[PDB]
Amino acid sequence: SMKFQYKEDHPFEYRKKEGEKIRKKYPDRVPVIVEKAPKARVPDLDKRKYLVPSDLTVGQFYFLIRKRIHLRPEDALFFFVNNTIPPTSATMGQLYEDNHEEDYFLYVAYSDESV
Amino acid sequence: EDEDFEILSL
Repeated sequence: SMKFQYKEDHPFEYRKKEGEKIRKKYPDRVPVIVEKAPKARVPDLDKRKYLVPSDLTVGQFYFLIRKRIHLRPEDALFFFVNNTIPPTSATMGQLYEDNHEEDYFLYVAYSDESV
Repeated sequence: EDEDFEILSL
């Protein structure tokens, strides 16, 4: 029951129209909404909505987020999707297939704590 | 950045 602002700020039917449009316009990409888990002691990620190549790996996405938020490299970083932590070698396309919500978006939280 | 979604590559 993690809140995401894009969900908090728009009704379902608006989101689903928008996810379906973008999936129609970019069939080899997936739309992903990323937010820091609340009260995780890591920097916030300012840009929250991404259109990502389906073949991009979780680990590649980690590396992009780490750079953007200036995470020190001793610090850990984990994705949460529906309370699970995906394998670093999973693709974002597979993560989307397995977890996208009914508005056709994938919602990803992150923290430097896995537990 | 199409429709406020940041387009990533790779």
